[PDB]
Amino acid sequence: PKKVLTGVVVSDKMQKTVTVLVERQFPHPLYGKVIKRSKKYLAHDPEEKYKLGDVVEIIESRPISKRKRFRVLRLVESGRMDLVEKYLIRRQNYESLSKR
Amino acid sequence: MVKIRLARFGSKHNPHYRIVVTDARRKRDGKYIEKIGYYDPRKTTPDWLKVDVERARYWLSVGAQPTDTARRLLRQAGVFRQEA
Amino acid sequence: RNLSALKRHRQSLKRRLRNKAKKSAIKTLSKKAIQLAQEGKAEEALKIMRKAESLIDKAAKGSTLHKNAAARRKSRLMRKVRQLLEAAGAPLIGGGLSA
Amino acid sequence: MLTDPIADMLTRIRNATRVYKESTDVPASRFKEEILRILAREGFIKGYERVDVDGKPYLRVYLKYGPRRQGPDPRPEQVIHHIRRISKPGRRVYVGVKEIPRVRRGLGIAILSTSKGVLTDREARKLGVGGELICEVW
Amino acid sequence: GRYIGPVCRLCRREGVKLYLKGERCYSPKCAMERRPYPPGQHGQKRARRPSDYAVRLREKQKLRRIYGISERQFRNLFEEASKKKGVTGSVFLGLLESRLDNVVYRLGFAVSRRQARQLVRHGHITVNGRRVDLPSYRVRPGDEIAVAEKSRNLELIRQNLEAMKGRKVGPWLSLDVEGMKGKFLRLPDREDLALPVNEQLVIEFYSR
Amino acid sequence: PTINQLVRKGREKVRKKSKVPALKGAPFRRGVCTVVRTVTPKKPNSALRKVAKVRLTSGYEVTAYIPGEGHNLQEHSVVLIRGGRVKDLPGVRYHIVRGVYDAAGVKDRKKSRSKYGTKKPKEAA
RNA sequence: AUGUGGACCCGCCCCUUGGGGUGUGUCCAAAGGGCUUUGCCCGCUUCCGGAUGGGCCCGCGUCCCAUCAGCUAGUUGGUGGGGUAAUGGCCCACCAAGGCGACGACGGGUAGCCGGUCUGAGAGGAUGGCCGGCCACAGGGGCACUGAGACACGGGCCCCACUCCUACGGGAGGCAGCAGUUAGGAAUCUUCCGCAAUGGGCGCAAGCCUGACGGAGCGACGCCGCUUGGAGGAAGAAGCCCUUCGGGGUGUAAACUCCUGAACCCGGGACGAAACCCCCGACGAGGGGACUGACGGUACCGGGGUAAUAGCGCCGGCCAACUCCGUGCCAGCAGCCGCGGUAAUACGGAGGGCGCGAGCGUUACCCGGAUUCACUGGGCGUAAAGGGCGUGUAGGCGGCCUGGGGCGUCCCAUGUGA
Ligand SMILES: [Mg+2]
Ligand SMILES: [Mg+2]
Ligand SMILES: [Mg+2]
Ligand SMILES: [Mg+2]
Ligand SMILES: [Mg+2]
Ligand SMILES: [Mg+2]
Ligand SMILES: [Mg+2]
Ligand SMILES: [Mg+2]
Ligand SMILES: [Mg+2]
Ligand SMILES: [Mg+2]
Ligand SMILES: [Mg+2]
Ligand SMILES: [Mg+2]
Ligand SMILES: [Mg+2]
Ligand SMILES: [Mg+2]
Ligand SMILES: [Mg+2]
Ligand SMILES: [Mg+2]
Ligand SMILES: [Mg+2]
Ligand SMILES: [Mg+2]
Ligand SMILES: [Mg+2]
Ligand SMILES: [Mg+2]
Ligand SMILES: [Mg+2]
Ligand SMILES: [Mg+2]
Ligand SMILES: [Mg+2]
Ligand SMILES: [Mg+2]
Ligand SMILES: [Mg+2]
Ligand SMILES: [Mg+2]
Ligand SMILES: [Mg+2]
Ligand SMILES: [Mg+2]
Ligand SMILES: [Mg+2]
Ligand SMILES: [Mg+2]
Ligand SMILES: [Mg+2]
Ligand SMILES: [Mg+2]
Ligand SMILES: [Mg+2]
Ligand SMILES: [Mg+2]
Ligand SMILES: [Mg+2]
Ligand SMILES: [Mg+2]
Ligand SMILES: [Mg+2]
Ligand SMILES: [Mg+2]
Ligand SMILES: [Mg+2]
Ligand SMILES: [Mg+2]
Ligand SMILES: [Mg+2]
Ligand SMILES: [Mg+2]
Ligand SMILES: [Mg+2]
Ligand SMILES: [Mg+2]
Ligand SMILES: [Mg+2]
Ligand SMILES: [Mg+2]
Ligand SMILES: [Mg+2]
Ligand SMILES: [Mg+2]
Ligand SMILES: [Mg+2]
Ligand SMILES: [Mg+2]
Ligand SMILES: [Mg+2]
Ligand SMILES: [Mg+2]
Ligand SMILES: [Mg+2]
Ligand SMILES: [Mg+2]
Ligand SMILES: [Mg+2]
Ligand SMILES: [Mg+2]
Ligand SMILES: [Mg+2]
Ligand SMILES: [Mg+2]
Ligand SMILES: [Mg+2]
Ligand SMILES: [Mg+2]
Ligand SMILES: [Mg+2]
Ligand SMILES: [Mg+2]
Ligand SMILES: [Mg+2]
Ligand SMILES: [Mg+2]
Ligand SMILES: [Mg+2]
Ligand SMILES: [Mg+2]
Ligand SMILES: [Mg+2]
Ligand SMILES: [Mg+2]
Ligand SMILES: [Mg+2]
Ligand SMILES: [Mg+2]
Ligand SMILES: [Mg+2]
Ligand SMILES: [Mg+2]
Ligand SMILES: [Mg+2]
Ligand SMILES: [Mg+2]
Ligand SMILES: [Mg+2]
Ligand SMILES: [Mg+2]
Ligand SMILES: [Mg+2]
Ligand SMILES: [Mg+2]
Ligand SMILES: [Mg+2]
Ligand SMILES: [Mg+2]
Ligand SMILES: [Mg+2]
Ligand SMILES: [Zn+2]
Repeated sequence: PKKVLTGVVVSDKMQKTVTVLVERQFPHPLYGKVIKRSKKYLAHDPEEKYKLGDVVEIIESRPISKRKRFRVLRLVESGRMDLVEKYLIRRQNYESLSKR
Repeated sequence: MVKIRLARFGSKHNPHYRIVVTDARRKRDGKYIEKIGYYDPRKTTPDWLKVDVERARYWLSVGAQPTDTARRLLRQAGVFRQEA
Repeated sequence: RNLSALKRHRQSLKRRLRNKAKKSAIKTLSKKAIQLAQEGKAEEALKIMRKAESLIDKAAKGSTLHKNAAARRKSRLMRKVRQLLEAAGAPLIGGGLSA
Repeated sequence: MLTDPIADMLTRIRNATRVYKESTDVPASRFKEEILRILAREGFIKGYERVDVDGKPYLRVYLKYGPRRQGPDPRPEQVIHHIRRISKPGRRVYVGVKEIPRVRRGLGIAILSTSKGVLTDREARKLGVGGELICEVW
Repeated sequence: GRYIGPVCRLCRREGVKLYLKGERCYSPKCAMERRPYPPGQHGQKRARRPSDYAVRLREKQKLRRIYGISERQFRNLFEEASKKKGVTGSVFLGLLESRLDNVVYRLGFAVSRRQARQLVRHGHITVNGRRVDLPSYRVRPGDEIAVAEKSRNLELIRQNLEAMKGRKVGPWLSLDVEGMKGKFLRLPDREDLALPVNEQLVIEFYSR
Repeated sequence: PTINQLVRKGREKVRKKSKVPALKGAPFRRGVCTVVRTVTPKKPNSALRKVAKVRLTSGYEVTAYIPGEGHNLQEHSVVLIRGGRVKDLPGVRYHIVRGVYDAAGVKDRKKSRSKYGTKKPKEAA
């Protein structure tokens, strides 16, 4: 079966393309604590509908482009700029790690 | 073509083939798709030959091709004796 | 001092030119139809595309071009020549096209 | 605040026992409950009674022990020789029905939250489940 | 190859007769009778308390020195035993006893296992009609060990075969004295021979 | 620590430093003698131990110990290095194998001839 | 030229990311050779299937240094093109200004990955050598051609490095194939036999090729099996060790007496081989009949038949095995603790003893012991270890009740797990 994933949009700043942020929970191989992770995907929106916050689903697809192999499936829960902010501050805080 | 042939096993001076299907360009002890019975050419045991005779014809149906010394051990298993 | 199946390469030399020669003709002819289909002359155009079409497949039987390549050629070709003749042109013949 | 209430319960008992008291009061939950219960069903405790204290609900838990021994230190054996949290918020412990304890060779008892609830090693095996191992007791 | 030379030093040293010669180790004088004290210049001197290791050591060798085999062949059997079922230890004796050359000693075809071996090695012994010249053969139930034809006679068999008329051969054993043949019947339980050894310690030793 | 920390770092894996780096995972290493002399060991005792300074393959020049009683080593003498310090003499971390190359075995040694590169003598006649 | 049939543009049809169906228009096929010849066989061309082998893509997993913290111009997306068996920024235009990173980008160091393998109670740790699966390279690089298939070890062009031949008139080569040589190294073999068998290529088939393979050769390198004997044999010689000079030890050991008998000599002698082919039947099903063994006169079988190599380590404690002598902080031992200073069970030899045995030691390395990186399974008052003290970002963690969702988690079934 084609992979099915669920995540938040953080970028609409590409033409007819977007960036979906996927989480996953699971235990640590040795320490068993249940932990999270993240992967960004470049999702295809051939009709730039989806936008910032659109908690959506995407699906493994034939190579639309380099880096870009997921089409959007469907909206699930639009308007979630709260989750988006997490990704934002986290990337912001990166500046205060500049080895100076 | 794909084939059915003698894949050597056992030891030095102690042959013990494994009757098998694979690509004619695989190694003669290389990876195979499915084993169909054994063959000690030294008759050191009652069970010195065995086939899953159904599968044997199945691969033969689709287009397998045994050897000049693999049919002999399948002719000797009524694969060819085709009733009336 | 060596294998005399070096012919296999010398064989390639002929097969090289032979199938190369046909291949130049394919495009130089394919050239024509395109230019013409752009200058309204939809008559002489579809005389070439019809010739184009035959030139390809005729080599496709052999060992030159094969597979969906002829298709990929012919497609994008009449996918284009016709999409040029939209400039009035008038389908002077369906003599290539199932219009 | 209490990061873990379940641990706090167990720990409250363990503290109470080591001074040999009648009862041990502890904040209430429908999940702390069906966790205790077993401790009466397996007779580790006398039992409890849902009561209220200062307008707030608690669970007076009544402690079993053993015989007034003799010799110096006549203090009786405990019923509860040992009890400790396993799955924790710092590290949650889940197990398949196979991967399941043999606490003190049958003499001990694990306690787990499962798709059918607060089973034991013995039960969960027989119902064929396994789940979040809460604690071990003997 | 095997141990060769001074044997009677070993009925002693271990400090316990282990009947390793022919009739001598059975006759009034088995290297111990006269001198039941350890070999060498330091013989008639008072021993110091052994180490636990020392205790375990002596017990192992004893057993091996009894069956008289390489440390090579010996330990394989222990691990084999150590790997197997349940008791996975005491069973050991069963594996030791299944040795062809061992059996032949019990079957009284010879008197020393050393004498037994030279027979098997010279192939004067047969199994189920088969010329078997390998002293390591793990025999099993119902297998039959008999003198071959070229050797049914031989001065060395007759008297060695004869003198067996007296004693009840092992429960796991049987012998057509006239027919020159025997049957391995079963696996000798620990009961079936209280060897002068405490096999518990050999185990303890080998788990170094 | 705590478990969170364990994910953040893990536990560090010790590592193990060699004590025979002049060899490079080799059982031995051939060399050439530069100096051959005697030295005084750690106060603990006292004597005049025979050690050679050896220039080997890998440009290296290390002090190697000469064991037993007497030898046949002037300066330019091919040698073979073993491995194993002396403890008495600081700095020396390597032995010389006897009876190999220009260094020969111990004359009239009857016991531990496995070392000391001494061949078995004739006992009868 | 024929057109079953296929491809391409537009249409509707269903289906749905270029799948299927059809409408019209236009393009596409070829091959003959041999006969128990007038009939069959080996081939030819189109299409759909099947099966096998793949190409591309995706999720998750995969080393050390943060004393590498910022990286990026085809960079990221778009549009349209070029290209391929086909997706794609794979390449090219143009447009947009994006894409990545403390969940460790970028940089540096090491490494072919796995099934496995070694150790370990386990959890782990270590490792990838032979065998098997995949990737990668073929002197160093680049490139394409032919082709179903390669950018091709023993095919081709070019550049470089290197070596060789030559009347020098100029040209030639690519062992990481099999052996073998050199050099390097502590160290790794025969320039052997045969296609008899298995497998592979060609052919209708005989048959041909096969340093794949089947064997042989060299090396205690490893594992395993076996021998240098067995029974007897003294109150127990000689010699050699101690000795309180009475004796004790080596020691049933030898001798010696019987018995067997590794080797070697003679004879015989394989399995591994049954098919391809041949007869009848239709060369199919079938019975049937026939050739071939490199290893090799080898193993094994029979008879005859000879008592026939033993070494190495250790014997202060850990650690099993003790005494004379020599030596006198010397010569020397040593894995740690330490032995040697004129009485050394610790050096050296000797006798004796312990331990393995065609082996015994040593060195180097991996795991164990080490619960000494501690998930299982540890600590931080004085032993090494609480940040000098706040505030707080991300992050981790979260009280009491009832619902929905069932993400984690739990069960069953099934496929996969070679
Ligand atoms: Mg292949
Ligand atoms: Mg046949
Ligand atoms: Mg091509
Ligand atoms: Mg057992
Ligand atoms: Mg000193
Ligand atoms: Mg001093
Ligand atoms: Mg020494
Ligand atoms: Mg035509
Ligand atoms: Mg269609
Ligand atoms: Mg043709
Ligand atoms: Mg002709
Ligand atoms: Mg392929
Ligand atoms: Mg561009
Ligand atoms: Mg484009
Ligand atoms: Mg495109
Ligand atoms: Mg291609
Ligand atoms: Mg990430
Ligand atoms: Mg890091
Ligand atoms: Mg690098
Ligand atoms: Mg490498
Ligand atoms: Mg692994
Ligand atoms: Mg294991
Ligand atoms: Mg194991
Ligand atoms: Mg593991
Ligand atoms: Mg690994
Ligand atoms: Mg290696
Ligand atoms: Mg290799
Ligand atoms: Mg491999
Ligand atoms: Mg080279
Ligand atoms: Mg090639
Ligand atoms: Mg090439
Ligand atoms: Mg390649
Ligand atoms: Mg070559
Ligand atoms: Mg070579
Ligand atoms: Mg050299
Ligand atoms: Mg070589
Ligand atoms: Mg070889
Ligand atoms: Mg062949
Ligand atoms: Mg063949
Ligand atoms: Mg053929
Ligand atoms: Mg012919
Ligand atoms: Mg040839
Ligand atoms: Mg050849
Ligand atoms: Mg070979
Ligand atoms: Mg050998
Ligand atoms: Mg050696
Ligand atoms: Mg005596
Ligand atoms: Mg004497
Ligand atoms: Mg004797
Ligand atoms: Mg005789
Ligand atoms: Mg013969
Ligand atoms: Mg043939
Ligand atoms: Mg037949
Ligand atoms: Mg026949
Ligand atoms: Mg002969
Ligand atoms: Mg004979
Ligand atoms: Mg003799
Ligand atoms: Mg004799
Ligand atoms: Mg030792
Ligand atoms: Mg030891
Ligand atoms: Mg001792
Ligand atoms: Mg004296
Ligand atoms: Mg003196
Ligand atoms: Mg002295
Ligand atoms: Mg003194
Ligand atoms: Mg010592
Ligand atoms: Mg000494
Ligand atoms: Mg001695
Ligand atoms: Mg000695
Ligand atoms: Mg811990
Ligand atoms: Mg500690
Ligand atoms: Mg603390
Ligand atoms: Mg201090
Ligand atoms: Mg401190
Ligand atoms: Mg403080
Ligand atoms: Mg602070
Ligand atoms: Mg500060
Ligand atoms: Mg917070
Ligand atoms: Mg929370
Ligand atoms: Mg909560
Ligand atoms: Mg499964
Ligand atoms: Zn005796």
